Amino acid sequence: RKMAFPSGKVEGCMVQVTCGTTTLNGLWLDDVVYCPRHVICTSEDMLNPNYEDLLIRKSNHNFLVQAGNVQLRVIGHSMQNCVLKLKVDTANPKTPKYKFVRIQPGQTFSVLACYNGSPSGVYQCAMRPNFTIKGSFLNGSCGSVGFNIDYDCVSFCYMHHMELPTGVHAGTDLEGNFYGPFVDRQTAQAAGTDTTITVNVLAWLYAAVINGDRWFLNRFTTTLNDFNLVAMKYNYEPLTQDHVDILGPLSAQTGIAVLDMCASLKELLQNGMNGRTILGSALLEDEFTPFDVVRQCS
Amino acid sequence: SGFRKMAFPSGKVEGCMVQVTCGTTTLNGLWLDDVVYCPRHVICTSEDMLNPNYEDLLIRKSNHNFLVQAGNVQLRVIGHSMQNCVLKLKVDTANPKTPKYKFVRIQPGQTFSVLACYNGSPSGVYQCAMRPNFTIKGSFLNGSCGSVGFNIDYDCVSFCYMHHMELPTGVHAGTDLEGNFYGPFVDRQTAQAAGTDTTITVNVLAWLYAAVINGDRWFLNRFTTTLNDFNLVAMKYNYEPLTQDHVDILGPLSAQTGIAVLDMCASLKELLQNGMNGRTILGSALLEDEFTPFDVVRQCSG
Ligand SMILES: *[C@H](O)[C@H](C[C@@H]1CCNC1=O)NC(=O)[C@H](CC(C)C)NC(=O)OCC1CCC(F)(F)CC1
Ligand SMILES: *[C@H](O)[C@H](C[C@@H]1CCNC1=O)NC(=O)[C@H](CC(C)C)NC(=O)OCC1CCC(F)(F)CC1
Repeated sequence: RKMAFPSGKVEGCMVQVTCGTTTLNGLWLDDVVYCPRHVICTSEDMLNPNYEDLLIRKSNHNFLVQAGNVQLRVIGHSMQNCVLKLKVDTANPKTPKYKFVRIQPGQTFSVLACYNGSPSGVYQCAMRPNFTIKGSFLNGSCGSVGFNIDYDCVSFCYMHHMELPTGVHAGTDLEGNFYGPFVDRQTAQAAGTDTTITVNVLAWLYAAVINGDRWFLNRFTTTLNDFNLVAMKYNYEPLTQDHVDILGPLSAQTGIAVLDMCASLKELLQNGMNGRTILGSALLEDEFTPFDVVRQCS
Repeated sequence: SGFRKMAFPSGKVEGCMVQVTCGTTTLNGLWLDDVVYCPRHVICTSEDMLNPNYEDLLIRKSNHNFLVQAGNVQLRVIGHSMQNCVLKLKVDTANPKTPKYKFVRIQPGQTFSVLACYNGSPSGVYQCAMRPNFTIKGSFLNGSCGSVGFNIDYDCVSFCYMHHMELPTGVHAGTDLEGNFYGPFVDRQTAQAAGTDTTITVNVLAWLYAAVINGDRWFLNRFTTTLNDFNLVAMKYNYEPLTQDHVDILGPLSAQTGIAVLDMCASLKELLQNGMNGRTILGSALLEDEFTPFDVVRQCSG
């Protein structure tokens, strides 16, 4: 089961930010609201926006920030890469313990999808190898955030900025740097060739074994390098020795050596699944990490 | 592709989760106003689990036997009663985080969010579909009982599920918040069989409407059917028969696409009888049955 983190600590931070006729979401931590800087653009700016030039011309009173029924007074603003930081006169009392992190491709995070500053859904996503995410984001979702929770600390890793023509999504970390080669201008942008997160597929196969599903296993083994040759042929990410180590606990628990599971996955890539399904799925799932699988077995 | 299982934000429910302990048995409870709701089998020992005498077990209990805690803070119990398979513990403090709420009993095919909890602490949130045999495919471990399933409409939380047990096949069973089990199950430590599962027809039809909304409509044909005729055919392919309520909840998607429900039923009947023929719908040769008409509207139209 693809499981998201409980979203309560993040819901208490979502606000609505408006400039002119553009409305999106902001993240209110302490006395600062973070949001995508493209809220300051008009239609006639969106194609090549000189954001520093646009921002020096804005006044504090041009930003309308609403937390529920309350308006928050903006008392200063600055820009950090693609994120606007609005200083407000009030501290958010619901601010959790938090940090800002930049996640690696193949890592997963929960998305709290918001519209008009109101949370609407929560779901799990992975940072794709090509630095897109396969999200569910509609108009007005910008400023929705992705996060992980460790103990009582919320680690914010993603803020939503745009959709690509293929229907996948792109955004930044909370320092405002995009993941991937994307730019916050209103243009049709393609991503690099995506690849499949091999260590995650292996984690998921182990999960299927842990739940009594093992039709895809076989008697064979493979070397790491020979596996990686076939993996790259099928546009799967290479498996590193650190990946093999990370899979150690699932390997121990199931009694199935990592390179044995690699030989199972090699068979599935070359032979297909031929009708069969694994954990309900007709496709190999690659948005469960080893940690995710273990968190949900313990 | 295009669609994913999306849960409701869990914060309003997180603010109601507590733990309820009898002896060394700890499970989760739901604290709303000055009442805590939880599975009655918290009052059981292992010697009593094969066929507990819940009525006698409850007479032996007093208020001071129940440890209710929000985090590490004890909530004093001032009354107790049993309603079907749920224990209702009156407490001396009204939960200040109580949302607007209602208790609803859902129908098979309906989806809901589960906030999986252990020792009163949330671990994760995910969407579940109530199968036609009244089981769900949850991710529940020991200590998860009392976790709840819910939907959120406006600012109102509709609680529909409380978790009680696992079946030999690995699926899960539970009650509504009035303590009435979904399906033929009972809260005893015994092996119980779920009915053979079937495919959720109304959700498959929702999925076909979703495909049409997205411009994927090769499968629409020029014919219609009666509901009875479709139901008789559908049963032969292990699809659930449609109810009048199912026809009604497809109303909004029917109006959005202009395709009458019974016309879509005729298109589905042809897929069942003739198969996909190596074709796909929304990228898959498999028909999805875990997205309700409401789920589809939420993700197509927001
Ligand atoms: C912010 O709410 C919004 C979110 C997207 C709208 C629909 N789904 C989304 O995720 N973001 C934007 O509108 C950006 C703003 C730019 C200044 C970055 N633009 C955008 O996402 O454009 C969408 C594509 C659609 C296809 C296309 F070819 F026309 C090019 C742009
Ligand atoms: C409450 O936390 C717990 C939840 C289950 C533990 C593991 N996964 C779960 O969903 N519920 C129980 O332990 C119930 C208690 C009874 C009084 C209802 N018992 C139970 O779920 O038993 C599981 C079955 C498994 C198949 C079997 F044949 F072995 C018979 C017992």
